[PDB]
Amino acid sequence: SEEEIREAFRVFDKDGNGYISAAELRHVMTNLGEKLTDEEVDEMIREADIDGDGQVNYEEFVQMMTA
Amino acid sequence: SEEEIREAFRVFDKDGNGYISAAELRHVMTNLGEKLTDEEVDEMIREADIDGDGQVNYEEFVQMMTA
Amino acid sequence: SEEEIREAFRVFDKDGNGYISAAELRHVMTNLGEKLTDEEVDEMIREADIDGDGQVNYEEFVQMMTA
Amino acid sequence: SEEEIREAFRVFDKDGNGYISAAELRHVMTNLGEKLTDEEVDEMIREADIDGDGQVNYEEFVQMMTA
Amino acid sequence: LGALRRRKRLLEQEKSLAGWALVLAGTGIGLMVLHAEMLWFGGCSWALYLFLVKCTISISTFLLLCLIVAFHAKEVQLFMTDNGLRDWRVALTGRQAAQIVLELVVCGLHPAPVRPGFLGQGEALLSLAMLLRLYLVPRAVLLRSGVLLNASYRSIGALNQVRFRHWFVAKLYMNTHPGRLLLGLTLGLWLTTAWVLSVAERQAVNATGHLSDTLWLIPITFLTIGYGDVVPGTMWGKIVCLCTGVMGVCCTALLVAVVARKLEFNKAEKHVHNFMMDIQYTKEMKESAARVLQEAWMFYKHTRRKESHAARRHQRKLLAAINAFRQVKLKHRKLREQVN
Amino acid sequence: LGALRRRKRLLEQEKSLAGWALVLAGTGIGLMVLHAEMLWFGGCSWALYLFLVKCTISISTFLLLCLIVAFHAKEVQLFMTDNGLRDWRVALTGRQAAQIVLELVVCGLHPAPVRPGFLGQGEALLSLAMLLRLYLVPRAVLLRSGVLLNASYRSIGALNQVRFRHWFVAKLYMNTHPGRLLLGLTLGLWLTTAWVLSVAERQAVNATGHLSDTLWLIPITFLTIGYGDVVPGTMWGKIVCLCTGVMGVCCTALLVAVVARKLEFNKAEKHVHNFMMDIQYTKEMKESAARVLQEAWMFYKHTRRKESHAARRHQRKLLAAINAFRQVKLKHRKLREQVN
Amino acid sequence: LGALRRRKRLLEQEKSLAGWALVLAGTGIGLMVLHAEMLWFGGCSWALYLFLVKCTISISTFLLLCLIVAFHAKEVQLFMTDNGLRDWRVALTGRQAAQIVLELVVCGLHPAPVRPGFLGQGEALLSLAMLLRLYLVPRAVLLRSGVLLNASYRSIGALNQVRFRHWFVAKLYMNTHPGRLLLGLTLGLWLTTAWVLSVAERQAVNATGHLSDTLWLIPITFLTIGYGDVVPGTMWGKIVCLCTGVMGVCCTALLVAVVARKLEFNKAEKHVHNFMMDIQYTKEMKESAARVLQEAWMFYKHTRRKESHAARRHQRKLLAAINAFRQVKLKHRKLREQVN
Amino acid sequence: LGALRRRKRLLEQEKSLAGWALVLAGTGIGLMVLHAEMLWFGGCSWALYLFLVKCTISISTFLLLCLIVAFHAKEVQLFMTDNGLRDWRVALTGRQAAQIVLELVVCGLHPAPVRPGFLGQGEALLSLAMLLRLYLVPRAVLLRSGVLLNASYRSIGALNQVRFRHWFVAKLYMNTHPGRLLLGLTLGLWLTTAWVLSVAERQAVNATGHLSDTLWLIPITFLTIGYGDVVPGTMWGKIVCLCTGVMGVCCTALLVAVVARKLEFNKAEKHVHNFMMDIQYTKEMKESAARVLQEAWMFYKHTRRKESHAARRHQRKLLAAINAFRQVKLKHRKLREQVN
Ligand SMILES: [K+]
Ligand SMILES: [K+]
Ligand SMILES: [K+]
Ligand SMILES: [K+]
Repeated sequence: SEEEIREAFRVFDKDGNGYISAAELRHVMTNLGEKLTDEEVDEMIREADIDGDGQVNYEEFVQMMTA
Repeated sequence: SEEEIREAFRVFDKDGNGYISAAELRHVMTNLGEKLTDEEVDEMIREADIDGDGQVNYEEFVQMMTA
Repeated sequence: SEEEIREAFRVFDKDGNGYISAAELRHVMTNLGEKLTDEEVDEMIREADIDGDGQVNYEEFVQMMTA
Repeated sequence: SEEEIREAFRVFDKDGNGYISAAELRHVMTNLGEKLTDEEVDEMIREADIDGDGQVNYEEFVQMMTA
Repeated sequence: LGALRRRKRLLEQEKSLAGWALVLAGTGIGLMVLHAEMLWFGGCSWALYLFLVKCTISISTFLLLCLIVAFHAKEVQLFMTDNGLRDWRVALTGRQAAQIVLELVVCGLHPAPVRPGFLGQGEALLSLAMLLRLYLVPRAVLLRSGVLLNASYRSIGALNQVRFRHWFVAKLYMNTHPGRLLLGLTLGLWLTTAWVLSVAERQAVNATGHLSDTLWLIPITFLTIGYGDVVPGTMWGKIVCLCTGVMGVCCTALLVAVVARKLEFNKAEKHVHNFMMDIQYTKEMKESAARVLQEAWMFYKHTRRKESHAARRHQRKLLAAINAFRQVKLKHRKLREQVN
Repeated sequence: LGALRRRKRLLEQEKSLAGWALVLAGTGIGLMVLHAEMLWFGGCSWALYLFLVKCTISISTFLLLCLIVAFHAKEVQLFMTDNGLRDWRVALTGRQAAQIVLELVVCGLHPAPVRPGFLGQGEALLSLAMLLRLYLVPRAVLLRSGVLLNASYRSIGALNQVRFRHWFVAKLYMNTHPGRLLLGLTLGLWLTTAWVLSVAERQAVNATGHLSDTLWLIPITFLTIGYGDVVPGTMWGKIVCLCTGVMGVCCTALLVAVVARKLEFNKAEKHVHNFMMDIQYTKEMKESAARVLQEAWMFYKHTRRKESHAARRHQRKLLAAINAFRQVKLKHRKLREQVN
Repeated sequence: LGALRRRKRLLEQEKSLAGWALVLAGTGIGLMVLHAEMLWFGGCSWALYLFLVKCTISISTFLLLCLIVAFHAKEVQLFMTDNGLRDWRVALTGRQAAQIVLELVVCGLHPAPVRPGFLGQGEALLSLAMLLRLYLVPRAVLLRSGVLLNASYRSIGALNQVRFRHWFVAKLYMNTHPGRLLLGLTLGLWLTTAWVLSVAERQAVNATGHLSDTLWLIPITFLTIGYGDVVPGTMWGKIVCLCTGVMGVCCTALLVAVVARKLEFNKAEKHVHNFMMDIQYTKEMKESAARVLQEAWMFYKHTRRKESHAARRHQRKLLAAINAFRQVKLKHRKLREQVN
Repeated sequence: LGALRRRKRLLEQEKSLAGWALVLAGTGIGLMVLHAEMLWFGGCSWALYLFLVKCTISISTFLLLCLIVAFHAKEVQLFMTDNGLRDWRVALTGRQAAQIVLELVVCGLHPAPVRPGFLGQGEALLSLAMLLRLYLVPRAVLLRSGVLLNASYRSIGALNQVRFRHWFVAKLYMNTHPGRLLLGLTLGLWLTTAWVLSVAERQAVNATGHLSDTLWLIPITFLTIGYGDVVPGTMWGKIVCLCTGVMGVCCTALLVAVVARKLEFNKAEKHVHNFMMDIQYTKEMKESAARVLQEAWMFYKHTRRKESHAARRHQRKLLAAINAFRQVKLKHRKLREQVN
C-alpha cells in the first residue's frame, strides 16, 4: 500500500542507490525532528536486520514494512 | 440540398466506409431517443431498399432522400 | 515638392506602369466626385500634351506639374 | 576598493584603450560640472606623474588612487 | 444571378420599412406628452382640442400597426429565398407567430378617444404603457449601421457568427468613441424619468412634485448623493427611485471599465518612452562619471595638501556618487536587457 | 470489478441522502415565519393552532437530525473503500468528530414547546438561529453539479493536479451566466434581511417599523443612497443595517469585475473589425488621389486665368489633401504592420 | 543650414510667449477675487480703492490681448518654415481665423469700469467668466515638457505620426508621478469651487452661505457622503452642486484604474517569489519524509508493544503524512514545471 | 571568516531592539486612554491615581528614548562593516542626523506631570500627538518577516538593486491571502478613529458625542451611507470626518483590485473546463445527428402517408435539426482551432 518508494529513498540518499547504512538512516531520522539514543540505534539495527548487511535495499524490503 | 454528408454518415459509422447495415442503422436510431419495433425495422428495410444489399451507400443514395 | 508619386500613380494604374492614357485619366477623374464634358477632355488633352503620346509618363512629367 | 574601472574609463575614452592624455582628462573634467585653469592642468600633470608618460594606464594606476 | 440582386433589393426595402416605424412611434409619444401636459394646465375649459389630439394618436397607432406586418412579411420572404423553400406554409413557425402577436398587442396600447385636471388610473397606465415602443430602436440602429448591408460582410461573417448580435454593434460603438454616447444616455434618462416621476407624484396643492423638484431629485439619486430634503411620498414614486440607482451603478461600472482601458500605452508610445529613458540614463551615467572623477581628485588634493580634517564630507560625496553610478549602470543594463 | 460500481452506487445514494436534508431544512424555516406572523396578528385568541404549528417544527428537527449521521456514515464508507482500510476505529479522526458534533448542535436549534403579541427574548433568538441551516446549500449545489458524478471526470481530476472546491463551481457559474444569478441574489437578500429587521424593530400601537417601512429602507442602504427619512432606532436594528452595506460593496465590486471582462472582444471579432476598417482605409486612400489631382489641375487653370482668388483656396485644399493622403498612407501601412 | 536654428529660436520664443501669457492670466483672476471680497466686506465706504483695483484688470487684459497675437504670428512663421511657400495669404485658413477670433473674444471679458455689497447680475457673470482663461495651462505644460524641444524627438514623432497630443503627456505624467498630481487636483478644486458657490449663495442675514459652510458642503458632495444638514437653496447654487458630483465619480474611476496597476509584480519580484516558494517546498518535503519514516517505525514498535490505540493513532498520522507528502510533491513538480 | 557570523549577530540584535521598541511604545498609548477616561468618569478626588498613572508615561517615554540611539548605532555599525571603514568620521551624514533628531523629537511627546473633567487644549493635543509612534510598525514587520534574515537569499538578491521595501512586503501579504488583513484594518480603524472623535466632541451634560454615537456615525461615513441623524458639530470633529471618507474610497479600490484578480482561472482549470464542455459538445453532436436521421425518416413516412400537416411539422423540425447540427459543427471546429 505504497508507491514512489524510489523517490522516497532517493530523497534521503547516501550511497547513491538508496542503500544508506544503518548509521546513515539513524542520523537522518535523529537530525530531523525527534532525537533518540542507544534504544533508537538498536531499533534501527532491528529494522535493517531484514537486509542483514547494512545496505538497506528499500525496493525489496519496503513491502513488508508498508504491509 | 445538403452538405458534409460524408461526415454525417461517418458520425454513425459501423463498416468504416459509412455502409452500416440495416440492423446497424436500426439500433443507431432506436438507441438514441425514440425507440420502435418491427414496423420501424420494416420501414428501415424499405428505405434501404434503394441500395438493395444492406450496406447503405449513402454518398449515392442520399440525394433522393434529401431531395 | 512631392514624394511617393510612384504609388500615387500606381493607385490609379491602367497600363501597369502608370502610363494611363488621356481617356483613362479622364474617366478616373470624372468617376470620383465631379463630372464634366468636352471642356474636361480638352483640358486633359492639354495636360497630356507634355507627353505628346497619350501614355502619361508621370515619373518624368510630374515635376513641372507639381512645381 | 573599486570595480569596473575598465568600463568607467571606457565611458570617457579618447585613445581607444582608456589611455587619454592629461589634456584629454582635463577637458573631460572641465566640460561637465566644475571648470578650472592652470591649477587644473598642473593637477592633471601631478595625477599623470604616476604614469609619467601622459597615456593614463588606469588598469594599473587606479588601485593607488582608489586606496 | 437574379437572387443576388433580389436579396439586396428586399433588404433595402426592409431598411426603410423599419426606419419609418421609429418616426411613427415617436410621434405617438410626442402627442401623449403634449396631451398629458395640456390636461393639467389647460383644465376643463379645453375639450375640443383634447378630443382632436386624442384621435391623432389612434390614427398613428393604426398606421403603425400596418408596418410591422409588412416587415414580418419581408422577413418571411427573405427566409424563404435563403432556404430555397417554395411553400410559405412551412416557413412560419409557432414561436414566430407568438412573437408577432405579442408585438402587435404591445404596439397597440393607446389612451383611445373612448368615452378635473387629474388623469384616471386607466388612462395614466395606458399612456405610460406607450414607452414600450422603444424596442424598435435596436433593429433600426443595426440595419442602419451597414455591418449587415454588404454581401461581403455577410459572407465573411457567416464563417464565424452567422447572426449579427446587437452586442457586437454595441461594443463597436463603445470602443470606437465613448463619452459622447455615455453623455447622451445620461442626459436622455434624466428627462424621460423626471416626467414619469412628476406624473406619479403630481400634487395640486402647491405643485409639491412637479418638474421643479424631480429634476433636482433624480440626479442626486442617480449619483447616490441622496441628501434627503425632497423624497418620494407615493408607492408609485418609491419604485421609480429604486430603478434609478440600479441604472447608476451600472453606468458607473461601465465608466470605470472604459477609463481603465483608455489610459494604456501603445507600441509606438512605449518605444518613444524607452528611447527617452535610455538617453536620459546615458546622460546621467556620463554626468555621474564626471562627478566621481572630480570628487576623487578633490579628495586626493585635500589629503595631499593637508587641508585639516574638513575633507570628511568629500569621502561621503565620493561614496554616494559611486553608489549612484552603480545603480544607474544596473538600471541601464536591465533596460537594455528587456528592450533587446 | 466490484469497487468501480460500489463507488458510484454509494455516491448516488449520498446524493439523495444530502438532497433530502435541503428540503427538510426548509420546512422549519417556512414554519417559523408563519408562527411568528400568526402570533403577531392573531394575538392570544389562537393558542391550539400555535401549539400544533410549534410541535411540527420539533418533529421536523428530529427527522432532520437523523440524516446528517447517515450522510457522515456514507462518507466514512467512501473513505474506507478509497484508502482500503478494514477497521472503523482508524477511519474517524478527532477533527471530524468535532465537526459532526458541531453540525448536530447547530442544526437542532428550534423554539420547542417547553412551556401578548411580542416574542420574548430567548425565543426570538432561537427562532432567528434557524437561518444557520443554510450551510447545506453549497454542498448540495456542488455535489449535484456533475463534477463528481462522472467517473471519467473524477479520474481525470486526480491527474489534473486540481481538487474539487466550491470556488471552482462558483467560478463556472459566474463564467457561464452571471446575469440571472446576481439579480437572484440581490432579490433574495432583500426579503430575508427585510424580515429580520422588521422582527428586530416591530413596534405596536404606532404601527411604525413593519415591512412597509423596511422594504423601503433596506434597498436604499444596499445601494449607499441613504436618505434619512427612516432610520433604525434599536441597537439590534443598527447592526443589521450596517451588515447590508458591507455585502453591497462586495456586490458592486463583483459587478464591476464582471463588466470589465464582458466588455472585451473575442478572437474572431478582432479579425472582423480589422477587415472592416481596412477596406474603408483603402477606399479613402484611393479616393484621396482623385481630389488631389482635380485640385491640382483646377489650381493650374486658375493660375492660367490669373485671377488667383480661388487659386489661393485651391492651393490650401491641395496642401490639405496632400497631408491627408500622407496620414492615411501611414495609417494603412501601420495597420498592415500589425495585421501581418 | 539655418533651418534647425530657425526652428529652435522660433520654438524658444513661443515657449517664452506662452509662459508670459500664463503669468499674466493669473493677475486678473487674483484682482477679481480681491475686488469681489473688498466690495462685500469693505462696503460702500471704499470707492477709490475699488476704482483703482478695477482699472488694473482692464490694463492687464489689454496687455494680455497682444501676446496671443504674437504667439499666433510665431505659429504662422513656423508653419511657413515647415512648408516653405513665402505667401502669407495662402498660409492662413478660415477656421484658424475663426479660432483666433474666438480666443480673443474669450480672453477679453472682464468687469471694466464702464460706470451696497452685492454684485448686481451682469457683473457677477462677467467676473466668473474670467475663469475660462485656464485653457492656456495645457499649452504651457505640454510645450515646456521638453518633448518638442529636441529634433531627435520630432524625428520619431513624425515617424509614428504621434503629433504629441496632450493625452500622451497626461498619460506620461500619470505613469511617472501618480498620487501627487491627484492630491493637487483634489485640493485645487475644493478651493476654486467653494468660492463660486459662496458667490452664488452669499446671504447678508447671518452669512448663511459663506465659506464657513461651502468648505464643509463641497467635500461631502465630491465623495457622495451627502448628509443633508446644509443644502443649496438657489438654482445657480444647485447647478454647481451637480458639477461637483460628475467629476467626483471620474476621479474615483481614475483612482481605481491607477490602483489596479500598482499591485502587479515586475519581472524580478516573480523570480524572487518563485525561489522563496521553492526553498520552503523543498524543506517541508524533507521534513514530511522524516515524519513519515519516524511515524512508520514508531507505529511498528507500538504494534510490537500490543496496545493498538497508539497504533491506530499512528496509523492516522501515517496516512496524513503520506497524503501531505504526495500533495507537496505534486505542488513542487507543478511550480517547477511552471518555472521551467 | 567571522564577518559572516558578525553580520548575522548584528542583524539579530537590530531585530531584537526593533521588536522591543514596538512593545514599549504601546504602553504609553494604552495608559493615555486609561488616564483620559479616568479623568472624565472619575472626576475629582482621584488626583493621586492620576499622578501615578501619569508618571509611568514619562518613565516609559524615557525608557523608549534609549532604544532608538542604540538601534541607529547598530545601523551605523552595519553600514561601516558593509562598506569598510575605521575610526568613524564618514558614516554619519547630515540627513541621517536630521532624521535621528526628528525621530527623537517625535517620540518624546507626552503629557508630562509638570504643574474638572475636561482636558485642556495643551494636554488634549499632546495626548493625541502620541499616535505618531506607529511609524515603528512597518520597520518591525519588515525586519521580523525574515526577508533580510537568510544570508544566501540576501546575497543572491543583491545581484540587482532589489532595495527591499515595505511595498514589496505589502504586495506579498496582499497576494498571499487578503480578506484577513483587510478585515483587520477595517475593524481596527473603527476604534482608534471613533475614540478620537469622542475626545473631540464630548458633552458634559446630556452626553451626545461619546462612544454610543461615534461608533454609529463612523461606519456610515466610511461606507458613504451618510444618513444625517447624527453629524459632527465641532471643527475638530469635522476635520476628522473628512479623513474617514478618504480612507473609505481607497479601501473600495483595493477591494475591487483584489476581486478582479480573484475572479480568474488558473492554468489547469481552463483545461478541465475545456474537456468538460468538449465532452458535452460531442454528445450533443451525436444526439443531433440521430435526431436529424429520425426526423428525416419520419417525414418520409408521413409523406408516404399523404397528410400534409404532420409532414409540414416534421419538415420544419428537420430544418431546425439541420441548422442546429451545422451550428454545433461550427462550434466544434472553433473548439478544435482554439485548443490546437
Ligand atoms: K455612495
Ligand atoms: K451616499
Ligand atoms: K446620503
Ligand atoms: K442623507
